Formats: sequence, structure tokens, C-alpha cells
Amino acid sequence: YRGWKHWVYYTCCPDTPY
Amino acid sequence: IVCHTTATSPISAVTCPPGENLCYRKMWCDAFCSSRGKVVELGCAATCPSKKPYEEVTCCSTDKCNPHPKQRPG
Repeated sequence: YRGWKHWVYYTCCPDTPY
Repeated sequence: IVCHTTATSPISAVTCPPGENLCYRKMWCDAFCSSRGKVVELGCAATCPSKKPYEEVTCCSTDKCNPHPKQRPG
């Protein structure tokens, strides 16, 4: 259908090292 | 003169290296933008003529120019 969106574009929610 | 990695992240294996120049950082900032942005991008350029009316890119020299997710909302 849809595919689609997605944002943006955010640096939100890092990466992580851990 | 050494940038971090970019986007999402703190770390990987870094440097904008042979020449030329600057860690070319796109930052949306809708207007206003009051508490707004949460948009990096960056992949280096050779030059600083990004400086214009409705931009995003500003050139990013000197160090690590790199912010975060801006959002430390605060």
C-alpha cells in the first residue's frame, strides 16, 4: 500500500554501546 | 580537526580527512522553531557558501560541531 513514511530524520533513540 | 559520527550516535570511526574542510550539518528548525529541530544529517563538504534564507546547512568548522538529538527539550 503504504511504503511511505517514516519521518524526518531524527537523532532520537541512540545507537547503543552497552 | 575531528567530527564524531553524525546521526543517532556517540561513536564509530571518524574524521572528515584528505582535504578540505568542514562537518556540513543540516538542522531543519521549522521556523519559530521554539523547541524544534530534532534533525541532524551531515556528510562533509569542501566549502562554506551554505549561509542562505531557508536553509538547514550552515557549514560546521573548528571541532566536533556535533550537537545530539537537541530535545533536552529543556
